[PDB]
This record gives sequence, structure tokens and C-alpha cells, in this order.
Amino acid sequence: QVQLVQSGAEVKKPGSSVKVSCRASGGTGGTFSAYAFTWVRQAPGQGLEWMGGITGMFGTANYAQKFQGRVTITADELTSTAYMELSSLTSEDTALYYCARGLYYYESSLDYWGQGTLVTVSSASTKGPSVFPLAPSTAALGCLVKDYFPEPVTVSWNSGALTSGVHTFPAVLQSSGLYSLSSVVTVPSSSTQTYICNVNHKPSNTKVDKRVEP
Amino acid sequence: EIVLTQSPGTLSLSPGERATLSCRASQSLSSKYLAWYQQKPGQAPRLLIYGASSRATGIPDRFSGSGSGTDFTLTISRLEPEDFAVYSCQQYDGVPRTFGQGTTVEIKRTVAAPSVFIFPPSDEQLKSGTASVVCLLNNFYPREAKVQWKVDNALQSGNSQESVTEQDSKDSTYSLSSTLTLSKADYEKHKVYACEVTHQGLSSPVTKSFNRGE
Repeated sequence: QVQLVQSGAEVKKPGSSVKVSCRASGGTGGTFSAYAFTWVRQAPGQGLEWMGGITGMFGTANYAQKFQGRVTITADELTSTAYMELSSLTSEDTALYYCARGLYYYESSLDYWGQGTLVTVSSASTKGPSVFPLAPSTAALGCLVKDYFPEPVTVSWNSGALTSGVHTFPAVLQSSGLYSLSSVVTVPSSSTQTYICNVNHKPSNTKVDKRVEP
Repeated sequence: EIVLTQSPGTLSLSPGERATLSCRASQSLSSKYLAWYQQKPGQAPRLLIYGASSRATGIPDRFSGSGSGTDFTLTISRLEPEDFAVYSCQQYDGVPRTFGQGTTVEIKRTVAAPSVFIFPPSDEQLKSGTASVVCLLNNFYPREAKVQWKVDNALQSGNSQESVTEQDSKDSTYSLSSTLTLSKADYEKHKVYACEVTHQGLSSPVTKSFNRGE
């Protein structure tokens, strides 16, 4: 009943390199240099993608053409840590990165997975959001969380009171390299009512409560 | 290299139905060396089938796998609410150990035409040199929807980005938000801003619009 745990999310600039570590939590893991370790990534909106693997005992590595020479998988017997290093990072590397292994020293069915390490590549810098209202004109309204970095942000409505009819959409990468996001709510046309969304970007310690008036 | 292709792209079924997923191999593949995975939202991938037909430990009996040669299938006898997720097939016979593009199992329901709303830019964002008009498609099904930005009956492109929510847990619906982003200089050289929406639930395409000085 092995369980894998991965290191935390990392924000990198183009041209840099990153190293992600996979470990086993508890005493469920056995010898790390014993099993074959596989790394796969998942670009946004795309399907799973095999990057490469490492044989358990002899540690012979195999990579996919699209990453040849760009990636190094490794495993530390002494610390019981599996690593993946990807250099020359490109904005096309922004994706979820998974660690996996099977039961034997040779590659096979991936029985165990980590919860994923998100690696975001943006030449941007930590930047709090600007919140603009989406004024009403049943009715709809919301808040626009524009040009922030990096994810995520939390949107409430009337400090958590209003929670019905609400849709907070997933963020979107614009050319500018910053995150833009929308949060809406549908309300009775006959309302009188006063609405405010509460945006919070943790990195930048930004707390924003903008009202929406027609 | 062995290429896997999965079918269908999206599988729309109801709770309780049987689901049949397909994985096609570019060349003959011994039964062994084909595994299936489950990607529940926000979670790590999970092994269901290895060796093409062998259930993995702790896997409910309603998952099964068969197939030989190029054609392999995953069967979910009776769909449970927690079975609506993304399934991927993986080959580990040779290298590279390729994946399929994934097949999305979604909850099927009655056609629901969207409610279309359009929001003009905030007069505050206009104090900055930028303007963002937001089109929102609310509570529709199926997910297929085309949103066309028409600035004075001119089809835009490259200047809009859109996001789609998950299939809602309660009403099994989708919602979509599109953002057309211009500069105040250009924004102020046009009069009509329209969101043209086409959805199988609509007799005809719907167009929501406003004029700049409204």
C-alpha cells in the first residue's frame, strides 16, 4: 500500500531548470533504488505524456524523444527520494508533473502515483490582481480578476454569505503571461441588493472587496 | 514507436449505464503491456487494469478489460456517480511507453440551452489603457458551444480567451466565460460589441450585444 508524495509547486523563468523530488510517506515504501521510477506530465487540456523511466537496480534510463537531453530522472537510495530534473524550461513546460512506479525494477503498470507537482514557467513576477466589476444589465453579474500572477486566487461573495448561482471560472493565461479570471453569480432581476466579491491573492497579500452596481 | 488512440473523445452516459471505452494500438500488442488509469478531478491517476484484463488490487469488480491485437477495451458494467472521470490507456511493451489521449466520461442529461450575458468594461479599467468585454454562457448542455466575438460585425480572433467550468455536481451543466481584451484606443474606435453564441439547444444562434456609449 505504497503512497507517493511530491514536492511543492514551482514557478520558474524560461531557460532555467527545475528538479522535482518524489518520496514515499510513512514506512510503506521499500528500497528506492530497487524499483523503476516513471515520470509523466500533463500539459493543460492535454493527455498524459510519458517522459521517461529509470530501471530499478541498474538505474538505466530511457527518455522520450521530445525531452532527449533535457530531462534527468534519478533516485537516491540513501534518502529514498526519486528526482526529475528538466532544464531549458519553455512556456510549453507549464504542466502537472507526476511521479510513479510499479512493483519491480523493470518498467510496467504504474501502480502508485503522487498527487502531482505543478511547474509554471512564466517570465512574469508575483503581481497582485486588479479587480473590475461586471455590472448587471433573472440577471447576472460578477467580478473580473485580471492580470495576476501566480495562481491561485479565492473569490467569495458578500463575505461567503452569497453562494447560490455562483460560478468562479478557471484562470486563463494571456499572452502577457499573467492570470485572468472571472467569478459570476445569477440573481433575481428584482434586486435593491448590494453585491461585493472578495478576492484574495495570497502571494501578494492582496485583499480586494469590490462592489457591483448597475 | 507504438501509438495509442482512444475512443470516444467524450463519452456521455447516465448513472447506472454500462460504459465501453476503446484503446487502439498502431501495431499488434500482446494482451499484457496495456494498462488503464483513472483521473478523477484534482486527484492523482489511479491504476484500474494491468495486463489488459487483470483488475488491480482494491479495484471494484465493475471495471473489466479485454482485447487482443490492436483493439483493447475498458468496460464499466454499471456506472456509479464516482466513475465519471477521465480514463487513459498506456502501453508498456516497448519504449517509449505511450499513453492514449484520454476519454472523458461525463454525465448525460437533457439538452439545456445557455443563458447568454454580456458585460461592458468597467469605467475603472477604462481609466487604465485597457478594455475587457466578458461574454458568459450559463448552465448549458452539452458542453459543445461556439462563442464568436463580433466587433462591428468583424469576427475577432487571437484577442479572446474562454474558460469552461466542470460539469456541475447537481444539475450536470456547464458554464462558459469568454473575455475579449482590447486597448482603450482601439476599443473606442468601434461601436457595437456582440457575443454570438451557437448551441445545439438553440433554435438559432443567439447574439448579445451593447454599444460602446450605452
